[PDB]
Amino acid sequence: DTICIGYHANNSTDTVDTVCEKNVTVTHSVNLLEDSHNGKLCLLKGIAPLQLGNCSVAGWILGNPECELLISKESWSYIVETPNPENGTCYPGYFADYEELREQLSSVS
Amino acid sequence: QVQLVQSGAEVKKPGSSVKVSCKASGGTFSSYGISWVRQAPGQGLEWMGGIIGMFGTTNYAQKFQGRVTITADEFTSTAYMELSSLRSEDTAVYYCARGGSYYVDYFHHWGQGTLVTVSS
Amino acid sequence: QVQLVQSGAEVKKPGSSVKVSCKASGGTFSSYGISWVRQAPGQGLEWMGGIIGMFGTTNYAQKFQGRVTITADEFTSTAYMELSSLRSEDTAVYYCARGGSYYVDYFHHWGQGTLVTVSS
Amino acid sequence: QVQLVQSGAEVKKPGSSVKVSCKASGGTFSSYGISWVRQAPGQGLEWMGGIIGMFGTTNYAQKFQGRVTITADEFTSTAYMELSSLRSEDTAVYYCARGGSYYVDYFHHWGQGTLVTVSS
Amino acid sequence: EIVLTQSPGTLSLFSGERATLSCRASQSVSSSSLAWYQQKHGQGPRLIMYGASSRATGIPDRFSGSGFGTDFTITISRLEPEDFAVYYCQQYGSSSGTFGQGTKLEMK
Amino acid sequence: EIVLTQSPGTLSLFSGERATLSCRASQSVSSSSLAWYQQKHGQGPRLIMYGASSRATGIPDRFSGSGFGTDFTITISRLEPEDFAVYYCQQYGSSSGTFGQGTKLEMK
Amino acid sequence: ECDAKCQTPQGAINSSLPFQNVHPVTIGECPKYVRSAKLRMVTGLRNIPS
Amino acid sequence: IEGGWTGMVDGWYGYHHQNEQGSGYAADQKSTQNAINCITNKVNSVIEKMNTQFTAVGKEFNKLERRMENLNKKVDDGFLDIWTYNAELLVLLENERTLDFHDSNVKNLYEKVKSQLKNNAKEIGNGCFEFYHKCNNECMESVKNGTYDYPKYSEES
Amino acid sequence: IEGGWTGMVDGWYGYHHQNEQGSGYAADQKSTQNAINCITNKVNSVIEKMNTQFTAVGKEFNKLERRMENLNKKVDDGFLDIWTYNAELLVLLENERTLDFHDSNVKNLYEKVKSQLKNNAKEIGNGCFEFYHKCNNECMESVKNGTYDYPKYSEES
Amino acid sequence: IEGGWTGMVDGWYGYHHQNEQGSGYAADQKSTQNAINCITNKVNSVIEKMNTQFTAVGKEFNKLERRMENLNKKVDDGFLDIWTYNAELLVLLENERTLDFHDSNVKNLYEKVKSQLKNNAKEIGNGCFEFYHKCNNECMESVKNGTYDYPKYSEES
Ligand SMILES: *[C@@H]1O[C@H](CO)[C@@H](O[C@@H]2O[C@H](CO)[C@@H](O[C@@H]3O[C@H](CO)[C@@H](O)[C@H](O)[C@@H]3O)[C@H](O)[C@H]2NC(C)=O)[C@H](O)[C@H]1NC(C)=O
Ligand SMILES: *[C@@H]1O[C@H](CO)[C@@H](O[C@@H]2O[C@H](CO)[C@@H](O[C@@H]3O[C@H](CO)[C@@H](O)[C@H](O)[C@@H]3O)[C@H](O)[C@H]2NC(C)=O)[C@H](O)[C@H]1NC(C)=O
Ligand SMILES: *[C@@H]1O[C@H](CO)[C@@H](O[C@@H]2O[C@H](CO)[C@@H](O[C@@H]3O[C@H](CO)[C@@H](O)[C@H](O)[C@@H]3O)[C@H](O)[C@H]2NC(C)=O)[C@H](O)[C@H]1NC(C)=O
Ligand SMILES: *[C@@H]1O[C@H](CO)[C@@H](O)[C@H](O)[C@H]1NC(C)=O
Ligand SMILES: *[C@@H]1O[C@H](CO)[C@@H](O)[C@H](O)[C@H]1NC(C)=O
Ligand SMILES: *[C@@H]1O[C@H](CO)[C@@H](O)[C@H](O)[C@H]1NC(C)=O
Ligand SMILES: *[C@@H]1O[C@H](CO)[C@@H](O)[C@H](O)[C@H]1NC(C)=O
Ligand SMILES: *[C@@H]1O[C@H](CO)[C@@H](O)[C@H](O)[C@H]1NC(C)=O
Repeated sequence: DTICIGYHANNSTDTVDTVCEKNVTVTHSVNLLEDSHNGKLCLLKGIAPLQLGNCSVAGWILGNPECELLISKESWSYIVETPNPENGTCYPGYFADYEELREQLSSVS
Repeated sequence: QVQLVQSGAEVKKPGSSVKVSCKASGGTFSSYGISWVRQAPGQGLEWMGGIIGMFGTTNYAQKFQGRVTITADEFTSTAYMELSSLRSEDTAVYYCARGGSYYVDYFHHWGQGTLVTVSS
Repeated sequence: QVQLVQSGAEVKKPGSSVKVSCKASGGTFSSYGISWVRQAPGQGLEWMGGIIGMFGTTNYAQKFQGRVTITADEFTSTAYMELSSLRSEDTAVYYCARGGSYYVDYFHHWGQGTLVTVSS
Repeated sequence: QVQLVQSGAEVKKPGSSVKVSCKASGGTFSSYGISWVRQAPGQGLEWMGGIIGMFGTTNYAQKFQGRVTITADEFTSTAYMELSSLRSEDTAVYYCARGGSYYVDYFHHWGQGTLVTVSS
Repeated sequence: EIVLTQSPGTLSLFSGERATLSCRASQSVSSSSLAWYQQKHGQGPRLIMYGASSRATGIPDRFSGSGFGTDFTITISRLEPEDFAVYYCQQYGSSSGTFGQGTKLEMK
Repeated sequence: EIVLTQSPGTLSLFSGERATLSCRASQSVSSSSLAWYQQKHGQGPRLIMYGASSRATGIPDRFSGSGFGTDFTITISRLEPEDFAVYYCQQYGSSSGTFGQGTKLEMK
Repeated sequence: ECDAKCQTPQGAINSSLPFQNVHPVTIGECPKYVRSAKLRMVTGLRNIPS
Repeated sequence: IEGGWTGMVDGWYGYHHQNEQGSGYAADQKSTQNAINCITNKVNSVIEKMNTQFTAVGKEFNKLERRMENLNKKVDDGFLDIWTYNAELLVLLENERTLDFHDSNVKNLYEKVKSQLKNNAKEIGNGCFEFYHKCNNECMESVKNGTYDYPKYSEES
Repeated sequence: IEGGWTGMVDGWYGYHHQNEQGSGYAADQKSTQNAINCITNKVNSVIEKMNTQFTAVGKEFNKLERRMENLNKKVDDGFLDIWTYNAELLVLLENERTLDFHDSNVKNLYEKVKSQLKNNAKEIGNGCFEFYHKCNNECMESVKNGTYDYPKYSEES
Repeated sequence: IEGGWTGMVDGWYGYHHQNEQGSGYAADQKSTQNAINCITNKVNSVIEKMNTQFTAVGKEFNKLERRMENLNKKVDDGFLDIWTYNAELLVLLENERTLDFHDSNVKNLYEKVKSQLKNNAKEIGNGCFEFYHKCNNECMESVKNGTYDYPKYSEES
């Protein structure tokens, strides 16, 4: 007769790093980092957001003549802005505490 | 203490595929084995198949052997179903079970179950 | 290097209880054993009892066996006293000692001592 | 992949000392052995000496035994030279080599080399 | 997985007296390849026994079972109206499982 | 370090035929105290063999070598114009090293 | 239209893993942002088949 | 122990036998199941400690508040550097322990067999034993599980 | 080693004997004292590294400085999250080493006895040895301490 | 193993012999070289994780912005305290593993010799073996390297 001792070794190809070894294959592993995104902004938690579009916060609050559609909507989860809005304060001027208004307006629902 | 919860009851047209998701309350990372069982109306239970812990080894009865596929997302402590080619005889209740160990040994935890019927 | 410091001299009425606190300079977490000894005026020393490291096992001489209780807060490296039922014969000097090991073996570190007298 | 880089070509007056620095691309902490070799114009190579890993043990051929000193800053993966008492016969090319192990065994990595000449 | 024979399911008895349930395995199986589940109409099963000799947690001393190879059988020390139900026997050799038809336990 | 004898360096041969190179050690040395390097005029050497029996990485099957003690010698399966060069043999007993004079390999 | 738990300027994460690296800014319950390109935990043994 | 197995499944640690009763791999459920508990508790602990419920919406400042932007930028960058270092260090450190953890279990199991498998079986070094007594499944499973009958067999002794 | 003791005191590691001269537990002062040093130095190191001398008095800002409050709030919350994670990780990590540290000491002591207690004593596995030679206190304490007289006894050999 | 060596060089782990063919220390290149790889990879990992590319130029604020200075001061002090704790903890923790790492290697090598050096050699405990058979350099290096000829010698057996 004969008896032997061993351990499992499947054909997986999971690579992990440790203190002083690199690229060591392991039978099983769990991934904790996620790097996949849908790449598509959309509604969150059942409430649609406010697509400001071509009007910045300054244009939205002051009621710019354009982007009139923003007036109708009054409930949202978060505010999304175009990187370079082109319909901000229509009449030239200085908007006092404009940055500080965003923080006040950021938390509103 | 833990609780087993399954998806809601569903009805599917004949010749389609039905998917039922089993999840455990506080479903953090888990390795307990899972299985499934059918309780036909007015008849006794009959085993279907189950998973084995981290190893992810699946075994199914020879009755179908090609129609049911089970995969478990251990990170979320969830077990799925991919039953296909439903028929009239398949109208029964499906239950989610755990054995308390990575193997597929006896079961002592059950969910609320799900009633699935097939008709037009 | 370490230094043993005791509380100041105290005088108590007969039939009362006197407490003396022993502390070590830089009294971080310590496990060295502690004990006590009496030096009556013009007479030799006599052992009282001590603690044993983390285990906190206390042994006292049979002379009293009920009158002296010692507990050490190892975190602060302090040893306390709860001597009770003082009498005229008890007027002497009390010293704090360490053995250098968790056991209650010989002592080689001593404090400045404390003189306690009993009278009305 | 790694690359061995040496200092630029230099010319020294007779009777002076010449220093050549050998460095490895991406020169993080390393322990590989280093050595040196001379390739006289139109003649074969001849070993000089080398270092041994962390232990920093140096061995040199008996031809000079006092004229060449090698020290390696392992943290920067650099090897230096302190050859002294140059002469006309010493005009040749010096190469930096590695053995792939802490010992001074055979070499399989080489730099671009350096041509050093002696004249007034 | 292996076929299991079953005796007739007509077992009529009153409460408060010894009761027995019959479940026969076709072939000899490991003693640690047995269990017992209790199911009442309209509700899912519940554990009774595991290993053929160990009583599950939260089970009183009114349940007992024994058998090896093919003579598997169980008995009830004292039947109670709540404990009355349909009982299923499980067999699991290795990486498999099976159940029985289901006894037709009844009250006269 | 130890003196190494060398045969005459005049070895003229054409490509595409078996070739041999001679390098004799004065005294017996460990089989793992040998190597071979290839150098062409104007460029630094390059590894050929290590241990007298193991071929370095990125070396075709056109190189072979054998010998123990003092009869160290190598042969070329099929000479090629690019593979033609001057070859140096290394000896390293322990914490030391040495090279040869260099064969005067030539094309007729 | 979506039902993602977290929203990000580059999109939605849609999963509940502890870590993410798509974008530092997030809205709602979101995995923490980690600059590491990749990280994993070993659950089995070293694979050295013979 | 010198070299893993591929035919074996359903267990990280298992035995082997070549008796005439039948040759086939087997798994140690008790040993493997215990190891899984530590892994499940270990991975859960990492997730629980790494909380993620907080507000990360960015702010903006005008041109005259350059000091705010640099100070605000440093705070954001500082925490990301800290968390990145903490996340890697904990994961890298835990992986090494897990790899060593398995070695102790398999080695501990091997020693446990040695104690239960007395000198009657000759050890050949490469994680195997040779029996001086012929044994069937009944005795083979005795060594595999926690019951053995050493005094019964005394052949070649 | 399989199962702790309750009658024993004054030592984490100790022996036992049943000779006619007297049965009673004993402690290994040299082994126990060495272990205490590491624990005392280990706990001290944690306290010393965790400095606590700093100012933590909170500030307040008016209504128009909402940016200050949110930025100031994040700084306070950020550090508390970091320190909470650091405090637990260091304590949890150190505890595992301490538990394993004791196992090595007791196991190392057991092996040390084996080397000094040669084959003359039969090992029964459960952390015990059976002597082939009758021994009194003089010999019993020889095994307990660092001096033994193996060549004197050769009974049943 | 009980006590280091000073004459030996060119290796952290080495053997010794006293045969008439010649007495002299030797090093195990395979064992030492493997250990160096972990050390080199271990020290490199610490440096890589500890990034240092960032702006640290200090700022100044007027008298009426005392809140900025206190808040800015806390941010600078907070990070320095965190990094100081992280730097020491990682270095202190890694040192302990390295010291234990060497012990396993040397002890593992000692056990490896025991397996290859069967009972023919008597173990005297203090990290040494006594051979029952006279051996020359050819056999001595057999034990040192990975090839041995146990069946050839059976003297006193
Ligand atoms: C460990 O494994 C061994 C071997 O598998 C187990 O031995 C088993 O012991 C039981 C006794 O409770 C045997 O049952 C009896 O077998 C005799 C055989 O003639 C039969 O006449 C009796 O009616 C009864 O069934 C069993 O046969 C035996 N195993 C085998 C394969 O023969 C042992 O129980 C296991 N221990 C543990 C703790 O798992
Ligand atoms: C370890 O323990 C053993 C046993 O307790 C110690 O043996 C002791 O050895 C000393 C010798 O220095 C003995 O002292 C001599 O005893 C003889 C007995 O006839 C007496 O005639 C002499 O005048 C002298 O006192 C001592 O008796 C002996 N112990 C016992 C119990 O007999 C040993 O010394 C210990 N070693 C260490 C390093 O702790
Ligand atoms: C481990 O070390 C031993 C001892 O140093 C090595 O033994 C060596 O084995 C080779 C066989 O390939 C011997 O070479 C032959 O020696 C005979 C002696 O008469 C000679 O006639 C042959 O022509 C051939 O050269 C070698 O002599 C022998 N070593 C000694 C010192 O005699 C063994 O090879 C080493 N193994 C490894 C894997 O390192
Ligand atoms: C190899 O890996 C594949 C997937 O990568 C898996 O399906 C298969 O079962 C493994 N084993 C064999 C023998 O192919
Ligand atoms: C080896 O590790 C490096 C580390 O960055 C990685 O880039 C590379 O892809 C790995 N290669 C293999 C074959 O695992
Ligand atoms: C918003 O701006 C984009 C930029 O070209 C333009 O194409 C689009 O018509 C604008 N939409 C509205 C509603 O003004
Ligand atoms: C709004 O933005 C569009 C984009 O080009 C521009 O053509 C238009 O003049 C803007 N109108 C106002 C009122 O800002
Ligand atoms: C992720 O997207 C899929 C596809 O629509 C959806 O079924 C799933 O519910 C989403 N996950 C969450 C957490 O909402």
